[PDB]
Amino acid sequence: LEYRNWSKPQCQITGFAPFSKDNSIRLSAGGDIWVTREPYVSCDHSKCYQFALGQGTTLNNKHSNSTIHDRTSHRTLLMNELGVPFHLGTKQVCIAWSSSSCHDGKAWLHVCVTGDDRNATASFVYNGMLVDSIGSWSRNILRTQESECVCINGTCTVVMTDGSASGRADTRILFIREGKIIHISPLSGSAQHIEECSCYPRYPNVRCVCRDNWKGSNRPVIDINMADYNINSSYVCSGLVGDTPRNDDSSSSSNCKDPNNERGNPGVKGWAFDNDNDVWMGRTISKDLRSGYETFKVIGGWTTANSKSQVNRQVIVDNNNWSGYSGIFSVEGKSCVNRCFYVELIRGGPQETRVWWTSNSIVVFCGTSGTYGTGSWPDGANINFMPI
Amino acid sequence: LEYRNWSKPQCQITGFAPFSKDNSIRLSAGGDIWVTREPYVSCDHSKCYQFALGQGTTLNNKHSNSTIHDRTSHRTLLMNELGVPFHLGTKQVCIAWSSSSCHDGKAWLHVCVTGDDRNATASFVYNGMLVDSIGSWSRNILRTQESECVCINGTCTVVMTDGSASGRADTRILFIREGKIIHISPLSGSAQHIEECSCYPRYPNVRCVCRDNWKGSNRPVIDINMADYNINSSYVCSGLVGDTPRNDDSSSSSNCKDPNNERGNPGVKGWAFDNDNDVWMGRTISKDLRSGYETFKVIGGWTTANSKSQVNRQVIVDNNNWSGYSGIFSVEGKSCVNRCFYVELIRGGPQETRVWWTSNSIVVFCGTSGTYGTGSWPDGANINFMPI
Amino acid sequence: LEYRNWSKPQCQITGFAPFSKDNSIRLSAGGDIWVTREPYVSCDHSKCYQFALGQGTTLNNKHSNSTIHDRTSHRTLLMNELGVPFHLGTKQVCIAWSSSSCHDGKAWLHVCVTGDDRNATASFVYNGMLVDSIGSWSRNILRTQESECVCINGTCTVVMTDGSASGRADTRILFIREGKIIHISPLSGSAQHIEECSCYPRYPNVRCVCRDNWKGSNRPVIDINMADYNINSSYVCSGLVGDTPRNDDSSSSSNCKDPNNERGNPGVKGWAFDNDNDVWMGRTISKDLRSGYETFKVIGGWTTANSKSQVNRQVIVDNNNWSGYSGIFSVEGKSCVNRCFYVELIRGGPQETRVWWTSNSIVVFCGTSGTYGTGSWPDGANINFMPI
Amino acid sequence: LEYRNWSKPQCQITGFAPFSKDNSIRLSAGGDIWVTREPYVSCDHSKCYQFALGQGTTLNNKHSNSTIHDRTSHRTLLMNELGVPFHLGTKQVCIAWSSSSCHDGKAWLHVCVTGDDRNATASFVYNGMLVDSIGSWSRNILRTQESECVCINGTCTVVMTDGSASGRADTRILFIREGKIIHISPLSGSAQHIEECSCYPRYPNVRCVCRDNWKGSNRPVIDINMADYNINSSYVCSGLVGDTPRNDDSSSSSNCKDPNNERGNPGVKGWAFDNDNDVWMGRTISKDLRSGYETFKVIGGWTTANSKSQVNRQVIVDNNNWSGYSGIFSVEGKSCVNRCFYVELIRGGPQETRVWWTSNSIVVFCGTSGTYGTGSWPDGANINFMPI
Ligand SMILES: *[C@@H]1O[C@H](CO)[C@@H](O[C@@H]2O[C@H](CO)[C@@H](O[C@@H]3O[C@H](CO[C@H]4O[C@H](CO)[C@@H](O)[C@H](O)[C@@H]4O)[C@@H](O)[C@H](O[C@H]4O[C@H](CO)[C@@H](O)[C@H](O)[C@@H]4O[C@H]4O[C@H](CO)[C@@H](O)[C@H](O)[C@@H]4O)[C@@H]3O)[C@H](O)[C@H]2NC(C)=O)[C@H](O)[C@H]1NC(C)=O
Ligand SMILES: *[C@@H]1O[C@H](CO)[C@@H](O[C@@H]2O[C@H](CO)[C@@H](O[C@@H]3O[C@H](CO[C@H]4O[C@H](CO)[C@@H](O)[C@H](O)[C@@H]4O)[C@@H](O)[C@H](O[C@H]4O[C@H](CO)[C@@H](O)[C@H](O)[C@@H]4O[C@H]4O[C@H](CO)[C@@H](O)[C@H](O)[C@@H]4O)[C@@H]3O)[C@H](O)[C@H]2NC(C)=O)[C@H](O)[C@H]1NC(C)=O
Ligand SMILES: *[C@@H]1O[C@H](CO)[C@@H](O[C@@H]2O[C@H](CO)[C@@H](O[C@@H]3O[C@H](CO[C@H]4O[C@H](CO)[C@@H](O)[C@H](O)[C@@H]4O)[C@@H](O)[C@H](O[C@H]4O[C@H](CO)[C@@H](O)[C@H](O)[C@@H]4O[C@H]4O[C@H](CO)[C@@H](O)[C@H](O)[C@@H]4O)[C@@H]3O)[C@H](O)[C@H]2NC(C)=O)[C@H](O)[C@H]1NC(C)=O
Ligand SMILES: *[C@@H]1O[C@H](CO)[C@@H](O[C@@H]2O[C@H](CO)[C@@H](O[C@@H]3O[C@H](CO[C@H]4O[C@H](CO)[C@@H](O)[C@H](O)[C@@H]4O)[C@@H](O)[C@H](O[C@H]4O[C@H](CO)[C@@H](O)[C@H](O)[C@@H]4O[C@H]4O[C@H](CO)[C@@H](O)[C@H](O)[C@@H]4O)[C@@H]3O)[C@H](O)[C@H]2NC(C)=O)[C@H](O)[C@H]1NC(C)=O
Ligand SMILES: *[C@@H]1O[C@H](CO)[C@@H](O[C@@H]2O[C@H](CO)[C@@H](O)[C@H](O)[C@H]2NC(C)=O)[C@H](O)[C@H]1NC(C)=O
Ligand SMILES: *[C@@H]1O[C@H](CO)[C@@H](O[C@@H]2O[C@H](CO)[C@@H](O)[C@H](O)[C@H]2NC(C)=O)[C@H](O)[C@H]1NC(C)=O
Ligand SMILES: *[C@@H]1O[C@H](CO)[C@@H](O[C@@H]2O[C@H](CO)[C@@H](O)[C@H](O)[C@H]2NC(C)=O)[C@H](O)[C@H]1NC(C)=O
Ligand SMILES: *[C@@H]1O[C@H](CO)[C@@H](O[C@@H]2O[C@H](CO)[C@@H](O)[C@H](O)[C@H]2NC(C)=O)[C@H](O)[C@H]1NC(C)=O
Ligand SMILES: *[C@@H]1O[C@H](CO)[C@@H](O)[C@H](O)[C@H]1NC(C)=O
Ligand SMILES: *[C@@H]1O[C@H](CO)[C@@H](O)[C@H](O)[C@H]1NC(C)=O
Ligand SMILES: *[C@@H]1O[C@H](CO)[C@@H](O)[C@H](O)[C@H]1NC(C)=O
Ligand SMILES: *[C@@H]1O[C@H](CO)[C@@H](O)[C@H](O)[C@H]1NC(C)=O
Ligand SMILES: [Ca+2]
Ligand SMILES: [Ca+2]
Ligand SMILES: [Ca+2]
Ligand SMILES: [Ca+2]
Repeated sequence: LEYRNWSKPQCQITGFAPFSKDNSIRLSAGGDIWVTREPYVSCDHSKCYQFALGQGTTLNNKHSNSTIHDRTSHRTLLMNELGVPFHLGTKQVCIAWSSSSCHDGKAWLHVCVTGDDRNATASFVYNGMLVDSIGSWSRNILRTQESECVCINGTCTVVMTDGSASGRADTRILFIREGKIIHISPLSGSAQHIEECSCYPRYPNVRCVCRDNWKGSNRPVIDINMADYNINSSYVCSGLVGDTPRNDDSSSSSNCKDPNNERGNPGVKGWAFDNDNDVWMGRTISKDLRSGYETFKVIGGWTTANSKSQVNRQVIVDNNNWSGYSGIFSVEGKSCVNRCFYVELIRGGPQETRVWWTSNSIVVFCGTSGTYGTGSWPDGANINFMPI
Repeated sequence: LEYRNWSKPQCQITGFAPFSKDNSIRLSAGGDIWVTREPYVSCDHSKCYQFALGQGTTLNNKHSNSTIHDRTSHRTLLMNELGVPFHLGTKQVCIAWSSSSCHDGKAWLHVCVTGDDRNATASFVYNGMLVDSIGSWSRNILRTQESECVCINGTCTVVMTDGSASGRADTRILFIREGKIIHISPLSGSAQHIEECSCYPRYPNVRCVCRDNWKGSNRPVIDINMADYNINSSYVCSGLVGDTPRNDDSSSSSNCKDPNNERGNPGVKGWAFDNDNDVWMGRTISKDLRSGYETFKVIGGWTTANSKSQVNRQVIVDNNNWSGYSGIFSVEGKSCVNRCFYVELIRGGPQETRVWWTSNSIVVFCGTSGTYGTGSWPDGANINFMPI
Repeated sequence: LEYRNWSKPQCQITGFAPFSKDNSIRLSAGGDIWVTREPYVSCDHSKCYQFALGQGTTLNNKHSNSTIHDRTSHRTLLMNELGVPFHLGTKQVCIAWSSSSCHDGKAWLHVCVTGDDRNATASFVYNGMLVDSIGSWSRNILRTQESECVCINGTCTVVMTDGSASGRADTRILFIREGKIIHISPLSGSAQHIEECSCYPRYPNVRCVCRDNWKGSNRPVIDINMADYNINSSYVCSGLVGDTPRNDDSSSSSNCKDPNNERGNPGVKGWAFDNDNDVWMGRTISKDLRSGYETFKVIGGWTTANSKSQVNRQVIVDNNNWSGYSGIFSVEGKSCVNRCFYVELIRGGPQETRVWWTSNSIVVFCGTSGTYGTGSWPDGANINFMPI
Repeated sequence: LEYRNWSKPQCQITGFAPFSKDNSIRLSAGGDIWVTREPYVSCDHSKCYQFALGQGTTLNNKHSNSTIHDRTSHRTLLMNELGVPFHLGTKQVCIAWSSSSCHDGKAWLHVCVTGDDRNATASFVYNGMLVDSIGSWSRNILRTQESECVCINGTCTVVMTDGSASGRADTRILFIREGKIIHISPLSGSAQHIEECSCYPRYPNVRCVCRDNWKGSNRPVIDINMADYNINSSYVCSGLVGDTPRNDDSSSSSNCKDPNNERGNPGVKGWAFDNDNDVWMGRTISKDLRSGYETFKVIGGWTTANSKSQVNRQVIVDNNNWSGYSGIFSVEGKSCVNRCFYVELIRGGPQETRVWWTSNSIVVFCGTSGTYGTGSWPDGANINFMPI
């Protein structure tokens, strides 16, 4: 077995093609299925897995009530092959109310954060063993990506934050080999607030697009130099911004450098990635709520501030249906590294109060250099058919 | 690992022997089992899998209602080892309301079609990665085999149609290596309408027997030359025709060349295969409805128009029980390539209106050169014992 | 991978030690568990599997009613790792209302009989492929061991019967290589009626102890010469006889040669094996009903007619609890071939009429050359706690 | 494959980090989950498994009643990957109302004890085969560790007791190679009563910390010399004692040598391990009941009698929540052997009489040389949401 280097060029993409869907909520009305949120996808070579933070209960179960307390000690990181819904045979890989996982080519790394808000612990589990742990540096919800980390030549990087969700916080970028923390770099550069980073390999380095929960409806970007541990940061240039909430398209802005001070707080986990001067990005359709999901390319959107010329739009979820978090993962093909993304389809609270629980299903799409059509792939459950 | 070539002669067959049965509907009355239709079987060397298009729900689940809308965004391709019913641990391999899968000797290819009727996407998933995609060329339900594709020396072929279900359409034959489309040949020859092809290796080439939904109750045949991408087509010679609906045996015909204009529309997915001048074929027992299932050999049925001398008949399902789609798969033994087939046993709508759902079980038989007796292997559920 | 030869001496045994128990019926009152009967155990090297004939339904399911019609087309052979109860993820390996399985060192052989009573088919499935089939030779319930077959150097032998259950029938011994029947020897010697053989390797040959359903409460024995296909047969010498029904111990007999004409019909599947002049054997405790289960050694019981001096008795199931079929399997250890046995614990019909179904759990014991104590390991379900 | 030697130094530990949690009881309110008690953890290299003694039933099942009869013939040893709750697909590895398991680097050893209290049998299952068995030597509940055994260079050791739970008994230490007992050493030294040992590798030997159920609330220690089979024994020096019941911290004692005669009977399974002159240990928070769980290091606690200076305390379960048994397991990392522990979280009888059953969930922590914070990780079920 060999370490992944991801040393191929990024695939050409013309858009995205449907890849996977788990139908979790529909199934939960006639089967024992885990209550989850904050899902993601990561792959051991070409074999892809779905992950989520469990609420320590199934859906048709009185313990499903009030999974709006985001951090309890019952929460565990679930891991199944992609497309296998979270049934009762699902492995709980670690104790976690925040996580990130990734495979280095030889084994799985899981970063799992649990415990008290003011004094949390992160456990680093590598090839099934507990190798390292760190306590909270700012005593205010030590927390991480909720999507895949990335490893290059045996070194894995993960972004973590500790401190305020609505003011300056303390973000650090960890470098980890075989589960062991070998270096920690504080955040540097012009990003002013970092949450829930969606990271990808850009060989020899890593790049992340995150969520600013303080002043920005434009998404921050982090560049992680794997050879010297140097961090820089800025904001995606596109004037079509990726966060929710945000201004409408005619009055949204980004200068590439600073938070835009437009509906800055709070936010939603999301992603984008560069292709030369252009950016491919997803976002909720609604500017206000986590409703709908669309992807498009912004011409000049990576290098020209305030660019708003989109092309290759695709609806992933129509705006009559609920979305949620979204994130990037990468898959190395024969000749190029592809980019894929998942969308969390949140059902139940706070937007659907008939039920008392909150859970999600997923839909997943991957980059394509071929052709495609149109559609919409929402959760599909009828809230009136659900146990409450 | 090496590519399959299937370069052995076809096995001698005297008829078929019982191979597999999943009892899906019986179990659905006391267990959480997927609602499915359009099943098939395909094997990774000798290890055989059952596939179907899920309806995004289990049977005992209010979401089971009205799975007569054949194409929704909840539909996913399920894949289990043959004989493992579609329980909640079943992997949803792709998003699909039409599919075909096959193993090239090194990995699995899935062809998955989803999205809007007028602008569908097909995704090509190979070894678990999205490698290619194509959009609809005629904007009218891009669709494929609902049974296994076939690969020879690393090149896989699949038949797809886009356009009218009851008039001339646009059928193309794709050639795919490691998930990538390398060539596309339009249909050519005298077949006038193609649906739901049942294809098999006939080394060095592939042969398919399909469904004509327009003018033919005789089944069209497609020959796919793997070395030069040349396509020819015609109709099975046998005067005992394989489609449903059809004329009764005394007044059914086929000239080997054209649709017979006997009860031409619609049809049912089915199969047949050649042995020298004779044809082995299945069909529903009823000429009108998808009831019963029988197999037999027609002497001269491959090369002599209107031949009606059958022999070696076997009842698979008696005519008091529901059948459905059927298809071919091939299995390479020590010395010869065998032919096998599955029958979809459809329960619920439209023929059984007590329930509101529609789902299926399967029975599976393989060619034998030994001896055998008689029986009937229907679904076996009692519709009055089912949740509605 | 290499063929099993089983070419080590039989282990010394002082009795048997507890090995496995599945608790199937207890679990069926709070879980979806298959209705089964006729279980057995066979091992791929040291990895052991449990097998049974399913009734095409779970227990808490209205289709569980009247599983006293022993042969229907819903019956399939289930196969799980030993100790894994028959949950909804269980693989249905073939269509079968009678079976035998065995592993040749390279792959699994399953012999599966289904279809009409008067014209049944047996399918021979090897490494997951249908390799051969035979039809009924006497048109009266072609049927087989319901326990493991045995393979030596790539040749597997299985005993089958076709004809009367209460008069002379036609028993044949099949020799099968890679799923293909290569020879068939009619039964020969003094056994007069053969059912449900429990067979084991006695290198270079195989030996079986069966059930006589016609005139014998003594068990018949079959010796199968693997080098020349020669069959001989006789009866276990022990005057403590192994069938049920039988005379009480003071008035039971066997002359080693003929059926004893004591309560000859019907019978129960069982086992015994030789150790020099002595026999180790199990049997129901009750002489009349399938209640209780005991093992013991009979001194001179292999070679001296009417020997009744037992020693090393063990209760497996006390006589207040239901038993059922029992059978032998063998496991090769470091230095010797061990003998093990399972007992079917039948619950529900005809002895427990509160429920309408009939199903079983299992208990399993293996030979030991160490020491042991006492106990009783019955099914343990409370019939009043079961769905009906 | 090679035998484990565990020949690396013990890892530095600063405390423990969260590792695993199964949420068994919460899930049992909305899913079919095994009723268990006496869980433990053991790992095949870095791949960790959870084990427990099943009660032959799921929780939502009328058979769940009165699982306070600790030893019945329905009890089996369950084995799943760590973090996979005991769902209906769980394998029952042996028949057991007391057990110990361990992996020698090549295969799994299970020590399983079942049968009558006065004449029990222990079965020794290695690589899936029954290799040996021993009967009861004192005819009074032959019994063992309820946590992992330990193997060095192919020889596995396990501690067993037979005789009184409240007076002198007969404890022996078995040495087993490939499932075969090769030596048995009686207990020797100053420990006066041994139950439920928690053992770990201390290369080239093994060390155990057990439960004294007779006169001691200090925990006995056993040292097992693997080269010469020599046994010595004593008591953990710490004046902060590990058993429950016990005196409060101001009046608890231990002289390193004898039972302390402080609330000597009964006890709870627990663990401790040495680091030079200091001891790391867990215990219930309550001195009286199996409530809460804490870990800490006692300075001089290994070598100085009555030392009470603790440091590095961690709450694992707060004192408002139920605990239970706890035990040690060891995991070899790149450079050192780590120590981990599990806590059984018992719900239902006798402390929670609303329900009629008794079952448990688990939480699991591993040693760390990094940093960490605080929290509490109790079972988390609401007893009023459970079926009774
Ligand atoms: C079957 O399926 C295919 C594949 O999904 C689908 O084709 C895709 O259609 C969409 C929608 O038309 C295309 O995406 C749009 O692209 C245009 C720009 O492309 C054109 O113009 C530039 C010149 O600048 C050329 O280079 C280029 O080659 C094209 O001529 C964007 O302008 C679109 O964005 C606007 O419209 C969206 C709604 O469609 C809005 O959501 C978005 O916010 C934008 O609107 C805003 O800007 C407008 C001014 O531009 C303004 O008028 C609005 O009010 C608002 O302020 C969008 O990105 C996509 O590229 C097609 N993909 C491919 C590969 O061809 C087919 O349409 C479909 N078939 C059928 C029958 O429907
Ligand atoms: C135990 O199980 C075995 C194996 O399943 C079973 O044997 C099989 O029996 C069937 C039924 O008889 C056989 O299949 C039939 O074969 C005949 C042709 O074979 C004869 O004639 C030709 C001469 O041309 C010889 O070469 C040959 O050797 C035979 O002598 C077909 O004619 C049959 O088809 C007709 O009958 C079917 C009903 O059985 C109809 O469904 C079908 O539509 C055909 O009827 C039509 O054609 C007739 C004119 O031919 C006309 O009269 C009718 O009205 C109608 O228009 C069928 O293919 C099969 O080959 C046997 N298989 C083997 C391997 O031997 C046993 O019968 C069974 N045992 C018992 C006791 O039942
Ligand atoms: C803890 O657990 C152990 C292991 O399970 C257990 O030891 C086992 O006990 C049983 C029961 O005693 C033993 O099995 C019996 O063996 C005797 C023969 O052995 C003795 O005699 C011969 C001389 O011929 C010596 O060679 C030998 O070494 C012994 O001295 C059998 O006679 C027994 O069978 C009769 O009794 C059974 C009931 O126990 C009946 O079911 C059976 O039908 C037999 O009864 C019939 O025959 C009798 C005449 O023999 C007649 O009187 C009756 O009415 C009837 O017609 C049985 O096979 C076994 O060997 C022991 N195993 C070992 C390894 O030692 C301990 O007993 C147990 N501890 C406690 C406290 O109970
Ligand atoms: C975020 O999370 C971290 C990591 O969990 C946590 O830090 C940990 O705090 C605990 C609690 O303070 C520490 O454990 C205690 O250690 C002291 C000893 O350490 C001091 O003293 C010695 C000098 O001997 C120095 O070597 C050392 O460096 C320290 O200065 C123990 O005394 C503690 O035990 C007592 O208190 C416990 C309650 O906390 C009682 O349960 C226990 O029974 C002991 O009390 C008894 O003894 C007392 C006499 O000593 C007596 O007064 C009492 O009445 C009673 O009889 C305990 O072991 C631990 O080491 C810290 N860990 C690390 C790695 O730093 C943070 O506190 C947390 N953050 C926040 C904001 O809370
Ligand atoms: C679950 O959670 C909430 C909080 O406990 C419950 O909502 C309360 O229900 C009670 C009793 O019906 C009311 O008196 C309160 O006014 C409700 N509180 C709130 C904040 O709305 C809810 O009832 C529970 N749901 C279920 C299904 O058990
Ligand atoms: C499933 O779907 C169909 C369509 O929604 C429902 O059938 C209707 O039921 C209503 C209310 O009982 C009737 O008034 C309509 O006449 C029915 N429509 C048709 C087209 O027959 C059906 O009721 C739903 N079934 C279940 C079990 O919910
Ligand atoms: C299942 O099987 C048997 C046969 O159908 C049923 O027994 C009959 O029940 C009916 C209606 O209650 C009675 O009138 C008959 O006298 C019964 N027949 C016999 C042969 O006893 C039984 O009721 C069915 N059981 C269930 C639970 O559905
Ligand atoms: C579970 O087991 C116990 C013992 O059988 C049962 O407790 C008894 O219940 C009966 C009937 O309600 C009472 O009259 C007795 O006084 C109870 N006995 C004791 C010792 O308390 C209990 O009822 C059974 N529980 C269930 C749910 O069936
Ligand atoms: C990968 O890391 C190794 C080990 O430190 C180093 O020697 C090697 O140069 C690296 N490979 C690349 C492609 O940078
Ligand atoms: C299989 O394809 C390879 C690679 O292109 C080719 O060189 C070879 O000739 C082919 N084999 C056969 C049997 O046609
Ligand atoms: C096993 O069978 C082979 C192949 O036919 C034969 O040559 C060989 O002698 C046999 N081995 C034994 C031990 O009989
Ligand atoms: C392990 O056991 C082997 C086989 O008996 C022995 O020869 C060898 O010396 C042992 N290794 C160690 C490290 O003691
Ligand atoms: Ca924001
Ligand atoms: Ca037609
Ligand atoms: Ca008999
Ligand atoms: Ca004590």
